[PDB]
Amino acid sequence: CPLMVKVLDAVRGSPAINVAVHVFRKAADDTWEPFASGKTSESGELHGLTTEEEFVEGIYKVEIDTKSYWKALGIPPFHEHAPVVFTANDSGPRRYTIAALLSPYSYSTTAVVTN
Amino acid sequence: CPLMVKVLDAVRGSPAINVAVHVFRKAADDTWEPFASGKTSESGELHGLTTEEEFVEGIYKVEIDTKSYWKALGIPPFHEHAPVVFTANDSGPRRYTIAALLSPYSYSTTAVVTN
Amino acid sequence: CPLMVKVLDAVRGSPAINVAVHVFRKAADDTWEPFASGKTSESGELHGLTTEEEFVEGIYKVEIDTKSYWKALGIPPFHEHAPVVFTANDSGPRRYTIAALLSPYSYSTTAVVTN
Amino acid sequence: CPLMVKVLDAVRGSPAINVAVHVFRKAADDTWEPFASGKTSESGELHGLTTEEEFVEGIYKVEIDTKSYWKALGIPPFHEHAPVVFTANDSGPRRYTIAALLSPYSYSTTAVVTN
Ligand code: NA
Ligand code: NA
Ligand code: NA
Ligand code: NA
Repeated sequence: CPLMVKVLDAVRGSPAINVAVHVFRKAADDTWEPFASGKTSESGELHGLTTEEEFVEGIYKVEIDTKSYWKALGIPPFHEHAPVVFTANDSGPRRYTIAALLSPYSYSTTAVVTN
Repeated sequence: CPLMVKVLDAVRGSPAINVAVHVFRKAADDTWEPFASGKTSESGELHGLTTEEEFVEGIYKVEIDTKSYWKALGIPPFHEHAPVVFTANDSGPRRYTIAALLSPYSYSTTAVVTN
Repeated sequence: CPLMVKVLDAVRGSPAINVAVHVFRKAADDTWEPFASGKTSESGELHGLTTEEEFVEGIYKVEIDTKSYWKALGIPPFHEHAPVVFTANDSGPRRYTIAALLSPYSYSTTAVVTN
Repeated sequence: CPLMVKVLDAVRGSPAINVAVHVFRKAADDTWEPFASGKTSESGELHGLTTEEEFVEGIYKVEIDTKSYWKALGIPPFHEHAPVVFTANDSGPRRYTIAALLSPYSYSTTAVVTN
């Protein structure tokens, strides 16, 4: 599991469940190409997006579909989604967790990179 | 104005208006002594808490009364208040802005310190 | 001034000065079209991006160039930039402040929308 | 495990390891009484603070010793610590996670309350 996503809801104080997440990788023509996707579980986590073999160095975008999450709860949202864009760099063994904390008009994201 | 407080609401995307703020300073007997207090304005800001003369070196606690704010909006919040504790003026006077962003089950705070 | 951007630095406790910001608007062909850009001032603020006349309804992306900011401080950051994507002026004109707080491996963003 | 604490470091992009955490419970005389304490593990988590039997309804303060954490890394910090104050309410089965994300001049905290 070299790439995991964890999402929390700051309004309800809970994991953000059933949040769609789309991962893209920047192609040679400078466009974003679909790479992996899924929905967060009951724990707010999304595991199994990719494998060590497929997840090569490159520029990636992890897009968290925050607007659809808030709409499913009936809460007015501001953002369309929360894109998290970064370079994956092989610097010894690494696992990347993209964590996000969501509110209707605000969010935070952190990368947790461990060996 | 050596100490300012600014509060935003992450649910409504607005300044957090009429938020009570109590400032304490740690006394020689290690207890918290009342220092200054006030309420945020229509802009979510609280100016004029203290003066350069009164704001001496010390350990301060800026307590943002988040529970009363959320209850006045009819939303039950998780926290009792948001205390922000720091040492001030240790290397001479500085201007401190304590900013906070609120949600019912979460908050963030940052300090902007200028010379 | 219907669109303002404010950026703070969470490591130094200061405004994030000279941060490049690029604003795009989604065109009819679903591509991102350049709309406005600028750099934050000594206060960490970017004013005068657009006018009430030019800032029509649409989907906008406010891309904060966090990587160049951290690299100019000699700190390698995790993200390429911090894109903030939202629909604007859907229920008539509003004043939007996009605020962001930066750390090398994390950032937070909030929107303050006023009428 | 009815009360857990999880702490992340936004500068290094890692779990915040070996962070001291002190939990207090408000006594009848309105003072804070020590209740439980520990240090976050290699995963940034602190498990086993209390038991279902001891963790009754009441007002609690979870104080994260952020200044000692940053000092151990040699990074200049602003806050003395990050106190998180809340009422524990029995409203069916509940587990409380106090999560925090730390930067030298800023932090965020969220409560994740699950059944
Ligand atoms: Na994976
Ligand atoms: Na003042
Ligand atoms: Na403008
Ligand atoms: Na426990």
